[PDB]
Amino acid sequence: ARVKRGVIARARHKKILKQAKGYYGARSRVYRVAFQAVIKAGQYAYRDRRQRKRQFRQLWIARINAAARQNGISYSKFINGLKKASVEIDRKILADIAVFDKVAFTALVEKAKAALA
Amino acid sequence: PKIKTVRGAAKRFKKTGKGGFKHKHANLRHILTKKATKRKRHLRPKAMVSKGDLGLVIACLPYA
Amino acid sequence: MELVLKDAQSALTVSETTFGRDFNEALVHQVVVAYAAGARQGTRAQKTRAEVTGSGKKPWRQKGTGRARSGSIKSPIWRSGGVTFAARPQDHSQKVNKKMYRGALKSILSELVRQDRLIVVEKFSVEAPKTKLLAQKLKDMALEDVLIITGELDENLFLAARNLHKVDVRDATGIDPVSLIAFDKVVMTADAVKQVEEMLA
Amino acid sequence: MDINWRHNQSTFYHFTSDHRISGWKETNAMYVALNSQ
Amino acid sequence: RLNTLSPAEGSKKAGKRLGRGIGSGLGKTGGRGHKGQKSRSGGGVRRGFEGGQMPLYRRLPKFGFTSRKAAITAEIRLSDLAKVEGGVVDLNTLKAANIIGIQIEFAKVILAGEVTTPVTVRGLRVTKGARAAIEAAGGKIEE
RNA sequence: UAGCGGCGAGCGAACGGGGAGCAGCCCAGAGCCUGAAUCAGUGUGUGUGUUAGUGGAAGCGUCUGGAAAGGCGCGCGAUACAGGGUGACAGCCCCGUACACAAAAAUGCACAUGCUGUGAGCUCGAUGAGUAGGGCGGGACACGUGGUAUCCUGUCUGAAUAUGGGGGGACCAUCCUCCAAGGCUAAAUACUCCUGACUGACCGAUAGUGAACCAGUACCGUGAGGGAAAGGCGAAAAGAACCCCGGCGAGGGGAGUGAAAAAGAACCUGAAACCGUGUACGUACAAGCAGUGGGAGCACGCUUAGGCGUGUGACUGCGUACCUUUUGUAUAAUGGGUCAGCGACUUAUAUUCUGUAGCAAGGUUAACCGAAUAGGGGAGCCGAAGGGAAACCGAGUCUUAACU
Repeated sequence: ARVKRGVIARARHKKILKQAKGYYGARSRVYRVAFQAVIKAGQYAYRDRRQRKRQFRQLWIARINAAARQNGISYSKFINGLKKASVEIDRKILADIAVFDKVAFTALVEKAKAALA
Repeated sequence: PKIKTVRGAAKRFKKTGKGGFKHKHANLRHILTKKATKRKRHLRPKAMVSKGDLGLVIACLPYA
Repeated sequence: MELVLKDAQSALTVSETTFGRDFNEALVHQVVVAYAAGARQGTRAQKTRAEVTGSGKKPWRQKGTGRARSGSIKSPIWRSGGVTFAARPQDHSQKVNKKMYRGALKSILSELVRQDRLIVVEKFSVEAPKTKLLAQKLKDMALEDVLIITGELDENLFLAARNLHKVDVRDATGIDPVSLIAFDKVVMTADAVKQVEEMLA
Repeated sequence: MDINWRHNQSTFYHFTSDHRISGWKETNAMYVALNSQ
Repeated sequence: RLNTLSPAEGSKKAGKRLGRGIGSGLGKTGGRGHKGQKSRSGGGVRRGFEGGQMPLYRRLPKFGFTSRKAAITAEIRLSDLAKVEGGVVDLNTLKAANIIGIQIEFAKVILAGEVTTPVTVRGLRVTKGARAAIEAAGGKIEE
């Protein structure tokens, strides 16, 4: 029972090359380079599902720090204030209020300064 | 083929009742007047092949 | 145990050890796989590197060409080169122990009785050696795919079943596991039942 | 053409010449080796 | 039902296929480690080879000899001799019962379990315990 | 296994048992007696086989379709439903198959028979000499000179000859067995250049022969020798009349055939690398494994605006390929120009362990016979008993004068 291996090899190669559309040059044409490109894209994608949590958090902290200094207190003192005021709003939402609702953020700063004093 | 016995091992080990192998002790062929009689008396009975070496012996003696 | 005859409406007294035991599916599977393996004429050969029609001249010098080093034009890596582990004609027979063969037949006969795939007639013979007569006879008994097994091999029945595809006539001596399992219904003559019990003890 | 190309790739497969790389290519490898000693 | 028969559970184990991929577990080196004499095709040392140290079967002395006569002695239990068809036991009558072998010249009737019928043993050596066991269950031993 | 063995690596019997097959004879030598069985060579007759052959069952309607053997409906053959072809898949269209027959002639085999040659059978006698054996050297015996029997002989020698001689594993004696120094002999057995039939959990064009094709060719080499690549239009050539561009071209565009000519001979399918044309987006102040996480804008589709999907991707965080070998590689260490095809833990036989199945103090047969994967075949192997170097003893045994 000789098994020719044309049809299944074609299917594997094609699977990998479909996962590499949009890559520059051989990275999207040649199998032997698109295999490495697809794997290295896999490793980066893993690594960056962790980094997007780190990057979004540092973005939010920069926006709360900006808006809170606009209301006359730093980020450090603001988070200490709200923790002592026993407010448990996470900082995705504090960043989002700090962009969209300036008056609510002003009131949060008043709770923070009220408890912090 | 059929497995050939390592033939000079069959002359030196002999199988026992629970699968172990007995052998004659070394050191009792010549130079003998220098040895104590306590050595020589303790080298006369036959002895079991130790745990380390049964692998080798079973490999050399596949029909015994 | 008793087997109800189809036509005479009697009951044939059989052994419970032969026609009434359990189905040992593992045992039957071993005897079936072994029977089918015994049928393989294992005739084939590819050519190793030694048997390929070439020369043992080394195709280029060992060092200095920038080619990879090669030594024979009959290497298995080379096109036209000789199979690495080329096959030889081989025997595919398995030993089936005699008590495992008989055990397997006892299991399959017990399941042909238990699944109502076993029909016991008193006599089953055809008038003339015509396939038309056996076709009409099997049509009257509501049987299309059938293994007729008779204790004395009739000549006319054998010639009448030789063209019918689904139908096979055996003597009680030469039954095999794969036909008792293969055919939908097995129709044994009562004499064949007695001979089967003599074979399978 | 294909036959002449297979034979004319087969030209320096069994060579001997040591000062020429691969039988034919001129070099200075005699002086390179000799100076390395 | 030939497409419903199926083997036992545990009977057909897979079979190691070496050299296929990373997931399989045995790819690249097939389970034979890095370089060396043992990772080489044909590679391996011979039996009873300890590097060059003098092997165990060759640093120990040899003893004994083979008898020539122990190959024609036999050893009959008491579980048999109810198998001899006769109630009389000689070397033939045992050979005829496929119980010693044709080349056998000497036989002995070791106590190894449960004689019942009265047996007349003729021309065979009998051990002490089995003399008592043959004579206790009826029996007769002449020589 | 016993043994042989730098007692290493390894080599490795016989006796005895079971089967296949079975067959005995002649000369060394005279008389009686003849053609007496015996084969060999030939003629003839019979039987059978080979080399050409002959007959050989049984179907139509309708739907899809280029075409029907296909679907649906209703029939018939079968000692014939092995197979191949026919415009798709046919038991009934064709060739065949089962079955039943056929040879003017030449032949193979087997009986019968004619002739020739050959010799039966009886009594008595003989019963293989430079030979057996020996010394020296070497070889074959499983046996390597060893305590080495036995066989063969290059060299030197050398008997007895049935009141005799050979062997029985140094050797002697006793006992048993056999008759060398002359020869013939079927079957079981081994093999396939070559022919026929059939079969394949063999290959299907980089495979299978090196060779599916005018292949041991082209080609290479002084020579011996080495040694390729290369299959497939269509059901049928109906293989493109004629017209136009063009050099009375090449190539093309129509026309026509065709079910289909991106089925047009550079011909089934028609992948990938590689090269183009067209469209959307980005890209000419921006540094690096070229992605990834975020992400504006733009273009197409939507969408009861639901704010989505696809393509692109400014800008921005992070980010030095894969393999291999290594203490450690972005490494400026190895390998790879890319694609496509092939390319590496197999097979056989023994032995051990695990799983599983059968039977169980028993399990199982091998060769072979074979109604032949059945059933016979238990020769044998393994186990139920060990100890001891061995005799021997035996649930004990060995050690030892004997064992707390």
